[PDB]
Amino acid sequence: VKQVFNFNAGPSALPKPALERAQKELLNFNDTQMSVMELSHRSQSYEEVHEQAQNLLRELLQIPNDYQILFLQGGASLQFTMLPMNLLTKGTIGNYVLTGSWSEKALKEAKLLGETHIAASTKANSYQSIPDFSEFQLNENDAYLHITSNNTIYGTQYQNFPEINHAPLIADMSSDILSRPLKVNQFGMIYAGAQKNLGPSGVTVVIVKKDLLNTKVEQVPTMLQYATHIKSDSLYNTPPTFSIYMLRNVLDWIKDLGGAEAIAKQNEEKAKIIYDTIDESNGFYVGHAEKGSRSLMNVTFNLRNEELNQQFLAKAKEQGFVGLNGHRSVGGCRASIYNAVPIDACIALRELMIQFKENA
Amino acid sequence: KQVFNFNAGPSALPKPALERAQKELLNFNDTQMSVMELSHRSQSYEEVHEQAQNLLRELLQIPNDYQILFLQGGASLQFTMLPMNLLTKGTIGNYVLTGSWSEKALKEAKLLGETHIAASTKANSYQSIPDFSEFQLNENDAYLHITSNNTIYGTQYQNFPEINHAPLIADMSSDILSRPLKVNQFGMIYAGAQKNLGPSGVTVVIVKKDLLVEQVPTMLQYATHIKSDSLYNTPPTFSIYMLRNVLDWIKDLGGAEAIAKQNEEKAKIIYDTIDESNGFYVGHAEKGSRSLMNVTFNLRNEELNQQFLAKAKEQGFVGLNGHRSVGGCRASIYNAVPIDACIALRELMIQFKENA
Ligand SMILES: *Cc1c(COP(=O)(O)O)cnc(C)c1O
Ligand SMILES: *Cc1c(COP(=O)(O)O)cnc(C)c1O
Ligand SMILES: [Cl-]
Ligand SMILES: [Cl-]
Ligand SMILES: [Cl-]
Ligand SMILES: [Cl-]
Ligand SMILES: [Mg+2]
Ligand SMILES: [Mg+2]
Ligand SMILES: [Mg+2]
Ligand SMILES: [Mg+2]
Repeated sequence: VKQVFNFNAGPSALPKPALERAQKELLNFNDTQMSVMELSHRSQSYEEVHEQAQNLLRELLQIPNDYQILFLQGGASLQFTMLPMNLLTKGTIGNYVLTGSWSEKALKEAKLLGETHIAASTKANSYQSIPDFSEFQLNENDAYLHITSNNTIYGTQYQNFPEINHAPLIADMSSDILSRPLKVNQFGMIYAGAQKNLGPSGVTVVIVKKDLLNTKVEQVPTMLQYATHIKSDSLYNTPPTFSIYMLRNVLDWIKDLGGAEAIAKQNEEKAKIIYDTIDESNGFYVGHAEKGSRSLMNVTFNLRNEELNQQFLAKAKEQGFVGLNGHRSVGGCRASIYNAVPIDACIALRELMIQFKENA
Repeated sequence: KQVFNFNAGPSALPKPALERAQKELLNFNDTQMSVMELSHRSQSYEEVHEQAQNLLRELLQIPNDYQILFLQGGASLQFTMLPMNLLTKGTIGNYVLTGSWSEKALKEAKLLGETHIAASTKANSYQSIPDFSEFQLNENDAYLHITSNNTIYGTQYQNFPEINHAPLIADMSSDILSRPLKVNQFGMIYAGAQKNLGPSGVTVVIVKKDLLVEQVPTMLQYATHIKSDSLYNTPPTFSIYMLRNVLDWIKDLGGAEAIAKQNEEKAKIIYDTIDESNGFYVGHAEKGSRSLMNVTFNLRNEELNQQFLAKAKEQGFVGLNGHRSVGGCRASIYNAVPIDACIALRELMIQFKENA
């Protein structure tokens, strides 16, 4: 039929082969004559999937053997409270770097549970940049330092990660995990809802330094202890089996295209197509982020006034573009260009942008 | 290539629901995207989300003063979320123990507050549901918690107690929407979807609105989810889509009364087989408490038990091993398990007994 270009911000485009693979075996997985959704998570067919998803992640991000990979329910949002529940102990401080709205939501949950601090923030200038690491106010009693690697709503992204030795570095990488190579040992824990760059909603990937958190925390509900899930290999209670399966399929696809290094090359190219369009528009389109902080995953911009914003977004939607409206809290536009968004979608968006500009 | 899916959780689903999912997996509702590729704030997703709630409301006849929530974390997270929200200081989380899942729920409440056992059949290894006249209730109960179907032990509430001093709360994971319900008896009902309603990944919570909060994490307040219509954060969109599909199948076959007829025939096939076996097969549950959802039984000794389960597996039956905590055999016959599978089981049971 007509064209559809999927710029949804979360859940988002999946790579076609992962969906085609799921479709073909939806009723009969691994010759069992059952859907993967109808299997016991204690079945060997399921355990294979569960283990493969872990091994693919391990290989793709080169995760060290002293880290474990958890598959949890509850979204990144549940991790906002689970993290301080496990690590924010009395006399310690949950230290946060604020670089957007998702950083503020993380902070707020820690405030419910303990002492917090703000190491650095670009909130005053509306989160157009990542603060300089030299500006980080660190405390000797910090339980951890928490960052948001990619600020989904504001379109900014860490180019690199701070060296932190006094506390574990924790990162919400929901919207850029496995979009590029990562030195995992810079961190004590990384978490990501899968629905932005790794597959479906319903599972949250948590990569954790085992010794930071494989120990029981007194007074914490069993389901809310990392230790519980580490010990049981994310099989303490029933896992989201279809979500983990789809995650596996998506990871297989990333591996098939050459891994993190190859997908970074693709992601830089798609992003360049859109930012060059903005940058050659003589101010018709204005990116929110400062150039040194531009996200490769979420491209945020405005036209010169809200009327043009609305006409542009209405024209997009009529031409088959999905998800370009900015987050409700900030307005404007947001082109989400996660791993699986195809480059011709990006070219199509550029075409749209240029004709709208020329005809305005 | 004959397979009979008696898995206990996750479990068989209706073929029409899975076929419908397969057909539109790449192109949902002519959007040219998977349901999995939609924003949860899209109208496209929002209609599915609402349709799943609407179907549950219709099928269980849920009154207007109840809200239907779709949460992550399984029934296991509800074990702690419930007392987190309702077990206020100077109140008591009161539990009726009818199996190991009851025990797991009570354990989480003990972390957070005062608990109590209203009644328990544990001493007799959970062969029955206690008499309601036996319950020990307290003026300051925050709630009375029960497990409607005791998945590991194969017993089930025939009816529910009339409780007015505190909200009645029920873990219905393994029998929700297997029969009509009087939802007004309860302040809250919860269930992982993965037994009777859908795939794993979503938990259905039916809650009396005005029943349910300083200092509880945002994600763990029922009020968060009630206020946001279970769209506070990203829901498990595909699981809710599949739940809708399963609910459409139940509606299409005639609703809660119709599925109860099927379920009672399924259970009748197995229990009759056991009762007519002259002691070769022995059911764990007392007759009066027999579950329609999980049929638990053993052969006369461990070696015959093992021989039977081996023969079963060879013949294409899946999931019949009993829970590791109790051994024996367990035939889970949730909504989507077809009558033909239970007939096959019967015939295998009869042949095995003849050939022993
Ligand atoms: C989407 C998003 C979240 C929210 O994830 P949920 O799974 O909806 O809780 C949190 N952090 C970031 C950076 C996000 O982009
Ligand atoms: C399966 C089951 C549970 C566990 O559900 P999860 O989704 O695995 O947490 C809890 N209670 C009962 C009665 C069950 O049958
Ligand atoms: Cl943000
Ligand atoms: Cl977002
Ligand atoms: Cl039980
Ligand atoms: Cl069980
Ligand atoms: Mg491959
Ligand atoms: Mg193309
Ligand atoms: Mg219909
Ligand atoms: Mg008879």
